[PDB]
Amino acid sequence: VPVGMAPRQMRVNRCIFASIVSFDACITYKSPCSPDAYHDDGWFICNNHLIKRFKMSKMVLPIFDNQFKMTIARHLVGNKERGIKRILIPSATNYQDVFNLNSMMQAEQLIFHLIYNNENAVNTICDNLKYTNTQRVIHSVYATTKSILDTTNPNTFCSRVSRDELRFFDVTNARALRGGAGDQLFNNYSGFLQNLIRRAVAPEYLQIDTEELRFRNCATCIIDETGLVASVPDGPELYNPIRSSDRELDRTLSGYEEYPTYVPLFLGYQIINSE
Amino acid sequence: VNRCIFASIVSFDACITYKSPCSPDAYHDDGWFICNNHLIKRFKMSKMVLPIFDEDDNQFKMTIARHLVGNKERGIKRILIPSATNYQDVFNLNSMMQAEQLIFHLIYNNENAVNTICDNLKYNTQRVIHSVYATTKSILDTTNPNTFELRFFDVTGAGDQLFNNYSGFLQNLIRRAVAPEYLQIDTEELRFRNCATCIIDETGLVASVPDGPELYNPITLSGYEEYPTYVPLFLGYQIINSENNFLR
Amino acid sequence: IVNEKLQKIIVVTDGMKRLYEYCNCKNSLETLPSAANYGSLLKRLNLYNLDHIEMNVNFYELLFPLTLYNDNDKTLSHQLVNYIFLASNYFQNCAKNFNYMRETFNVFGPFKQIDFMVMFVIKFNFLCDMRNFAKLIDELVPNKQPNMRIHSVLVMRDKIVKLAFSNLQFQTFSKK
Amino acid sequence: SKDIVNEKLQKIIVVTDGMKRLYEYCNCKNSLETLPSAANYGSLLKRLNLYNLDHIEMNVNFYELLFPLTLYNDNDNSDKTLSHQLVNYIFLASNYFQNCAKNFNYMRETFNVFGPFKQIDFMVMFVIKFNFLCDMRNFAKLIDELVPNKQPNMRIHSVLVMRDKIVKLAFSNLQF
Ligand SMILES: [Zn+2]
Ligand SMILES: [Zn+2]
Repeated sequence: VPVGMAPRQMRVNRCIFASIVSFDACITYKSPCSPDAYHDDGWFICNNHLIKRFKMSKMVLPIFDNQFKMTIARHLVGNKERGIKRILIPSATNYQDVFNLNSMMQAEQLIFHLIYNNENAVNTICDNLKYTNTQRVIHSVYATTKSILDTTNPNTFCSRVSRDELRFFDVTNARALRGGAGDQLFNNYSGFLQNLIRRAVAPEYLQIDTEELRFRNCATCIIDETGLVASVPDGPELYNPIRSSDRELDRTLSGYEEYPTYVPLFLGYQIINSE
Repeated sequence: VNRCIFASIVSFDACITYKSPCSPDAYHDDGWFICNNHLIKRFKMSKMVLPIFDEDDNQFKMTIARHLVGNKERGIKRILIPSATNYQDVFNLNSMMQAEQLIFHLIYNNENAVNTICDNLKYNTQRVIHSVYATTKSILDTTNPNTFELRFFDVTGAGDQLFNNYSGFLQNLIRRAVAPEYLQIDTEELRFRNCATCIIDETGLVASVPDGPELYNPITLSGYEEYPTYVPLFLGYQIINSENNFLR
Repeated sequence: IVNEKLQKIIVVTDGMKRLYEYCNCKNSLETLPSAANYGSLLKRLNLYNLDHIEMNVNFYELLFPLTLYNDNDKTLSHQLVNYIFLASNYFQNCAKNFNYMRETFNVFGPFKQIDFMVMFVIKFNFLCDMRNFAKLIDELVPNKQPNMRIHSVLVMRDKIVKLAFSNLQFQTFSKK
Repeated sequence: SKDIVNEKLQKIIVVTDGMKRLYEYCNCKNSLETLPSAANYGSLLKRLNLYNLDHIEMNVNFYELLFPLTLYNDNDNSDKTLSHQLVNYIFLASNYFQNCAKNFNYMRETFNVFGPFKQIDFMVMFVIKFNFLCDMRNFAKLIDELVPNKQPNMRIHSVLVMRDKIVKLAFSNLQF
């Protein structure tokens, strides 16, 4: 009756939060992960976790005859959102404030600590989980998260991340004073954090050798000490009609390739050349 | 039944050509008075719309056009809608039919050229040209406000003055294509763009930006949707008066 | 000589400000030079013929000395790049609207050397901003033994600026 | 305008006449036939070493340097080979500059052999530009003072633009 041949190879979930599992062997849990996590793309977070935690949704910008489609994310911050709500991606100095770690799974708390370093909290959690099976879950969660972090780890080799590109997403607003520092903080930003920022935020301009292509004449988001902020640089926030997740005129107006209502992420110049 | 400016070009002559190059959207009785083919081939624009939001369940398909001008065009090549002072220059009056030349002369207030062409064409041609006059003038009057919402194109008024200088049909075309970066919905101002995508000036409408280079606009992430790369037209500040969710 | 260029830039800028009795470095600029700020500068320039005016800036070499500053600590590593992109955009706009710039400056007391005047005001405003940045970074020590990898960005933006000035020159020459 | 450009042409003639004896070089036998060699400037290099040479631009404004020559009485309708000669001259100037930029290092070793001094990075360019300007003076001698106030020539201007773009890119590529 029973049938079996041999061990099999299957797909791989590439989102970090897929490793989230209840620390309970007696109480099963399954994390909500979008099937997109099974695409061998730069995205190391699934659309579900991205929207849930960073308020961002994946998108593709098909730049072209020489069409080189590139990844991009878009705002999900309401127009009336303010202050901490505007921090699209928190920094290591504020992620604890932005994320209610106390109200989420301790595995998720450990994962976020790993993303934002916080090795002290990481060690505290490991000790608590060890001095109580739970050691096996320590192994699984920490190993997966650290594997992904080292994989991203743009400031190393053997990782398949650095393309020798010199994107400057700290490019000046052109009216601020001598400043920026977004790339300084980026240098400090964790490897997965930096790669997530790269993939999500498309450059305002694309610089190719002696060619500069312009895609957005005003940045849609900024980077500061708090991290990535979904704020219009020049003040009055763009309207964001949040629809899901979390008349007769139109009928007359049949399909006309209606423009999307979203606000993609545009910031910086992306510099690539033949040298 | 359809509507298309320059589709009124009847074969008044036996001279060069005519085949009725009219996009099927002319049948779409939208707020436009011109269809896709003519719009594209005379102003480098493509018809488009835009929903807004379901907070109050409005989701109105805001009318808007798409730039068809790359970042390498300059001067005339970048002018979208010419002024009465430059439409003759930008348009190859020697290429299009005298019917379309008459249409341009009328819409730009060049009745001198209108009558010149009429007199020349007189030597059934006259009656056909009169039919062209009837159709074109009917369209122009329909667009003309002078008959039986603070859409500022300068506040985000020299720009509004230029827009007013445009004819009724031309003003309708401008307001249908351009989309204010700001729209007030009766006491709630909403910003939809942080920057402009076109500029109105003495020459007319230009696919330009306030500063920097021109927006790039050319002619394996299979598991994700796409975001359009083209640049829609955006300029101005519009205010909706004391009116409800006027989905009428 | 790989370091004297910076101090000589300081000295020559000071001497030119002396020669033309104008040192209005206060009006830092990021959009476009205007006669509203440089009208008196135009009048001062009219005193002496502006024959020695170049249609380019030599972006790369011009800004190269700024790299010499020691940024071991980062501040310069990013502020300088910000400045590079800012200068690139500034020159882009200047060349793109040079005709507009010159009509404006000419409307301010038309000068026979209007093109020289516009070019000189562009150069002078850029030099003022550069000297302000140099004061911002005067604490750091300029020296040789460089290894930046951002001077590649400098080269790229310099090529872009040179092409912009090239289009400007073609327009000016071709229009008789 | 183009009157100022005519002034530029006369000024460059007179200023070449001036410095060729203020510094008594006039290596006026040489031309743009190929890459210059220090063997024809040894003593001139010695005299150059007497001055600090960092006051030089890495790039060459090939545009403004050559545009004044484009102003001539082409309306004579007697020598179109004159215009063709000008086209040849400008193209060969562009090739000369391109080769100088490409082999600038090679000339650097050449002048290391001849006067091994730190200022060689500028001496190479000074030799290049001075030989070029001697060639310009000889070309001016060849041509007649038929400079009009204004003259349009689309073909010559286009050749200028396309060749100088290569020239400027090559010069910009001189990294350090
Ligand atoms: Zn997932
Ligand atoms: Zn039609």
